[PDB]
Amino acid sequence: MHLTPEEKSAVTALWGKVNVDEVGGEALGRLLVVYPWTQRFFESFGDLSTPDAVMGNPKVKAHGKKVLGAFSDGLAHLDNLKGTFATLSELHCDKLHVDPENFRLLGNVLVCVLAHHFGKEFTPPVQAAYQKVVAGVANALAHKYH
Amino acid sequence: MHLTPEEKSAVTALWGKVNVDEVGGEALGRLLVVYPWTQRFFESFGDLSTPDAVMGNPKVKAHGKKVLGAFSDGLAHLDNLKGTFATLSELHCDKLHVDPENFRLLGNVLVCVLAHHFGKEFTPPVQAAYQKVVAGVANALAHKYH
Amino acid sequence: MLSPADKTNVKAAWGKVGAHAGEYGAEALERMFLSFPWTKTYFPHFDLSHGSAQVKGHGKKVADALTNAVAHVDDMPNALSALSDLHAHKLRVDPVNFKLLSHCLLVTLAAHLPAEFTPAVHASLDKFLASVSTVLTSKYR
Amino acid sequence: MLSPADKTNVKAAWGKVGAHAGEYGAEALERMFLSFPWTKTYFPHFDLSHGSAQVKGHGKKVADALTNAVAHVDDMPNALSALSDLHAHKLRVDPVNFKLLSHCLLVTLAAHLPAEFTPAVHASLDKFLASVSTVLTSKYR
Ligand code: HEM
Ligand code: HEM
Ligand code: HEM
Ligand code: HEM
Repeated sequence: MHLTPEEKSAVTALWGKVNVDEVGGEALGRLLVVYPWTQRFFESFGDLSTPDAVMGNPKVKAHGKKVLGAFSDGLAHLDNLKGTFATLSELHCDKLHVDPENFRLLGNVLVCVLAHHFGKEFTPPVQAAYQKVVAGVANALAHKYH
Repeated sequence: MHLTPEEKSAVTALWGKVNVDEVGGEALGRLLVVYPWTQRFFESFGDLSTPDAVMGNPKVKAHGKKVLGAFSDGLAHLDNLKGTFATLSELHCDKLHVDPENFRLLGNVLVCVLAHHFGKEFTPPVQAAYQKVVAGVANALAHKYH
Repeated sequence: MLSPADKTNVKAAWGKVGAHAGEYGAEALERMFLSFPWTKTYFPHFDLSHGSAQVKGHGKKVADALTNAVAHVDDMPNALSALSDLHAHKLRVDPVNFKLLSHCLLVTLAAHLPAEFTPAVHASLDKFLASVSTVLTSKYR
Repeated sequence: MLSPADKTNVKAAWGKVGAHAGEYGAEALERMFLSFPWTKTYFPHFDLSHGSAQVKGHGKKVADALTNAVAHVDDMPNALSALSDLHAHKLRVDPVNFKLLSHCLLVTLAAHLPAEFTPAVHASLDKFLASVSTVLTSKYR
C-alpha cells in the first residue's frame, strides 16, 4: 500500500513490541468468539463451545501463531503485499475455500487486540496506519480469488 | 480495470444501444426512490415526495443525464479510470461532500436498470462484466477522498 | 419494516413469477457466481457449470423458501425458523453474501418482469429481500 | 438479539465507563475520522481538528444516547425513537457508516478498559452496537 514514512515508522515501532504468538492466539480466538460463524473452518480443532474453551484451545493458539507470523513477514514487504501473499491467496481460494470477508473481520479484531494490549499508546493516528495495513493485507489475500 | 477482450466487447456492444439521457434519468430516479437517504444532496431539486414525483422531476432527469454522460465517457478509458475521474473525484470529496458509498448504490441500480431495459440480452456473463465496470468507476471516483 | 403497500407490491410481483420461481432462482445463483466469485467458496461440492442440476435444484429450494416467505410476510421469523437455524449453526455463510444474492435476485426479476418492475415495486422488493436476509441471519450470535 | 448475559456484560462495561463516556465518545469520533476519512463527508460544517469543541460536544451527545440505550436495553426502539427519526429523515447518513463508528467505539473501549474487555464482553458490546445501529437505521425506508 501507500503509507507515509511517519505511518510506516508508527507501524514498525509498535510491532517490535508484539509477542506474535500471544497476540496471534488472542486475535484468532476472539475472531471465533465474536463472529462464531468463522468456526466453520475449524471443526477439526476440538471444543469451541464457550469463550473459555476457544481461548484456551491449543489448536486455536497454534493456528493463530501461524497466521500472525505470515502477517508479520508481510510487514516487511508493505510495498508489495500482493506479490508477498499471492501463493497464500491462491491456497485460501482453491484449497481452503475461505470467504475473503473473513480476512476483513480478522483485521478488525486484530486492531481491537492491539488497542487492548497497548492502551493509550495505540493512538488514533497509529490506529489509522494499522487500518490501512490490515485492509491492504486482506486485499492482497483476496487478490487471486476466482 | 481488467476486462478480458470478450468482456470489453460485451460492455461496448450493449452500451451502443443505450439512450444515455433516458437510462440516466431512470437510474438516478430509482436511486432516489429505492434508497431515499440519497435525496440528501438534492433538496434544491423540488418535489421528491413520491416515486412518481421523483421519476418525473426534470432536475432529476437533467442530473441523471449529466452523470451517465460522464460515465459514458469513462467507458472509453476503461484502461485508466482513475486518471479519467481524478478531477471529479476531488470535486465530489472537497466540494460536494458525497459519501462514496453512494457511487456503489448507483452502480447497482444502474445494473438493475440495464437488466430491466434489455431483458434476456442482459445475460449473466454480461452482468458480470458490467459489475466489474461499475465497481471500477466507483473506485475511481473514491480514489482522491481524504 | 414492510408497509402494507410493500406487501401488496411483493405479492403482486411474486404472483407474476408464479411457476418460474425455480428457474429464476437458478438464474440468480448463476448471476451471483459469475459477478461475485467469492460466493463460490460456499459451494466447493457443487458442479457450478452452466445448467448444472445441482444449481437448478438449489435454485428451486431458494425460490420455494421465498415463496413461503411471501405467503407469511406478516410472520416471517416463524415461517423461516428452520432455515435461520440451518444458516446460523450449520452453513454459517457470512452475512455480507446475502446482499449479493439479493441484488442478483433483483436483477433476475428485472430481466423477466419488464412491466412489473416499477420504481415502487423495485423498492418494495429490495426491502423485502433485506428483511428475509435479516431473518436468516438472526440467530448467528 | 441480546441475551440476558449480553445485557449484563454491556451494563457492567458501560458502568465502568461511567463519567468518561463523553471523553470516550469524542475519541471514537476522532478515530473514525482518521481511519475512515469518508465519514468526514457528513461533517463539512465542523472543525475536525484535534481537540475541537465541536467534536467533544458531539462526542458527549453520542455517549449520552448510548447511555440512554443501555438504561433501556429492553426497550431500545422507543428510547431512541427521536434519534432514529433524526437520522432517517434529516441527517440521512448511509447505514454503512454505523459499522465504522461502532468499530471505533469498540477500539476506544478496548484501549481504556484493559481489565473489562474480555472476549465475552467484546462479543456482547459488538452485538449491542449492532442493535443500536439497527434501531437508528430502522426508519430509513
Ligand atoms: C491475516 C490473514 C491470514 C493469513 C496471513 C493467513 C495465513 C495462513 C497460513 C500461513 C496458513 C498455512 C498454509 C500452509 O499450510 O501451507 C494458513 C492456513 C489456513 N488458514 Fe489462513 N491466514 C489468514 C487468515 C485466515 C482466516 C481469517 C481464516 C478463516 C477464519 C483462515 C483459515 C485458514 C485455514 C482453515 C487454514 C488451514 C489450516 C490447516 O490446515 O489446518 N485464515 N493461513
Ligand atoms: C456514476 C457516478 C457519478 C458520476 C460519473 C458523476 C458525475 C458528475 C458530474 C459530471 C457532475 C457535474 C460536475 C460539475 O459541475 O463540474 C456531478 C455533480 C454532482 N454529483 Fe456526481 N456523479 C456520479 C455519482 C453521484 C452520486 C451517486 C451522487 C449522490 C447521490 C452525486 C451527487 C452529485 C451532486 C450533488 C452534484 C452537484 C450537482 C449540482 O451542482 O447541481 N453524484 N457529478
Ligand atoms: C435469500 C436468501 C437465501 C435463501 C432464502 C436461502 C435458502 C436456502 C435453502 C432453502 C436451502 C436448502 C436447505 C435444505 O436443504 O433443507 C439453503 C441451503 C444452502 N444455502 Fe442458503 N439461502 C439464502 C442465501 C444463501 C447465501 C447468500 C449463500 C451463500 C453465498 C447460501 C448458501 C447455502 C448453502 C451452501 C446451502 C447448502 C447447499 C447444499 O449443500 O445442498 N445461502 N439455502
Ligand atoms: C452509535 C451510533 C450513533 C449514535 C448513538 C448517534 C447519536 C447522535 C446524536 C445524539 C446526535 C445529536 C442529535 C441532536 O442534536 O439532538 C447525532 C447527530 C448527528 N449524527 Fe449521529 N449517531 C450515531 C452514528 C452516526 C454516524 C455513523 C454518523 C456519520 C458518520 C453520524 C452523523 C451525525 C451528524 C452529521 C449529526 C449532526 C451533528 C451536528 O450538526 O451537530 N451519526 N447523532
